[PDB]
Amino acid sequence: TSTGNIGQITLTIGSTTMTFNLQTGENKIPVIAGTQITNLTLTSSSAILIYEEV
Amino acid sequence: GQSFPANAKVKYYYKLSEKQDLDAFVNSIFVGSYKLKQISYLLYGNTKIVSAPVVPLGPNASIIIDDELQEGLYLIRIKVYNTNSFSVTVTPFFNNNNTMTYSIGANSEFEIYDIFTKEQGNIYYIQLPPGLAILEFSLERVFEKGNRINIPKIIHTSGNGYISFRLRKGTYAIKMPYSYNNTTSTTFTNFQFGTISTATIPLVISSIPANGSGSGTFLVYLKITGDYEDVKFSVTYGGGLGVPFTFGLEVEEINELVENTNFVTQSVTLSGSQVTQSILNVQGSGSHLRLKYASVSGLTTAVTQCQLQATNLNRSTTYSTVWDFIAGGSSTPPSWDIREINSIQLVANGGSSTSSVTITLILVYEQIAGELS
Repeated sequence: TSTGNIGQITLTIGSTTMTFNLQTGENKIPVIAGTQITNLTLTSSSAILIYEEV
Repeated sequence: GQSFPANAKVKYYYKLSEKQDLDAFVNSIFVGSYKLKQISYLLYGNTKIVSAPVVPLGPNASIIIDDELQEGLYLIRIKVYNTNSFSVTVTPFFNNNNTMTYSIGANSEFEIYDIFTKEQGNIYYIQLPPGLAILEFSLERVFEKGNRINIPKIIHTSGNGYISFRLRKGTYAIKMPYSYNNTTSTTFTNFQFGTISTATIPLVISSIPANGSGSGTFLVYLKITGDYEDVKFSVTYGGGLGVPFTFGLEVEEINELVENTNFVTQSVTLSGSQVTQSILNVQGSGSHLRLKYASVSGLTTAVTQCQLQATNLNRSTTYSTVWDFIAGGSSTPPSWDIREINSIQLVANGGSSTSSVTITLILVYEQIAGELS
């Protein structure tokens, strides 16, 4: 019901870990096959939709 | 000892609850990791809720800015919130400080004030302890749109510390409200808290009673003619002493203050040898003089020397003569006006010691706010 910074996501592939800032709306991150979504933490209850454009 | 990515352009304002700002912040000036949390705090009864970065358990996070910002004197403001249930300290940069501190209460919002002069590759640096939530970081130039530095009474010293900054031409008031607590049973009498300099002005309290506490305000002025623009404040007392002070800082441009103007009188009696008699000396006070009129009565042919001399003591200690009552007459003419001066003396000679002549000087002068450089 708000806008702005809402949390974080962590991704891992192989021997790399990456942490990203999340805002309301779209967040778009290039990824390679096999990447794992290991954590997400939001600051307020939200609807969460995760998909991949291939 | 850690490593950080710094590719992004630095911004002059960040609201770290906004993704973009935070992404930039943490790819340019932030050192360490963060956890995003929901932070809330009270404003007039209402509870503000944001998501902002939080420094985690571990080593302290730092903000470091070596980027090529526009040159100038910056007031920094970083809004924080202490999520810990214990209080936490921070040590502001102030250009040269590494011992004075702020104290941030448990469970509370706090504004950290900091001063950064961007010249000669200076690099801003501050550490932030675990459990502090960073909400906003602001860099603004002061002395811009008639703004001033105005930090409230929150800075903690226990005897050492420095703050530096750059002032362009002008006359400035430096106002430092303070509180102290003397834990010691010594009772101090011409207590030098510290100095302001470029020229040096001591900040002195008349009396600090044993086992006492009190409050006051130093108020001092600097005339920055422009060739020496960097001012250094130093807390100089003790360290071991056991008199913790807490103070604020306010630096602001003023238009000129005639503090007073006075008619003053001085007799000198001559008995055969040279006397040099100090009239007023105002060096180190935060002011300077302007002489408007001078006269001497009681001159006779028995007086061989009678010269008023003046200098800016912060530029030369050798005075030069500013009127000669023998060579020129017993009183100054209408265009006589002596400016930029700190100290005045009469040097005279004559009489005998079988006959002493006594002359008397009168002098109108103004005392004007600002130490001369």
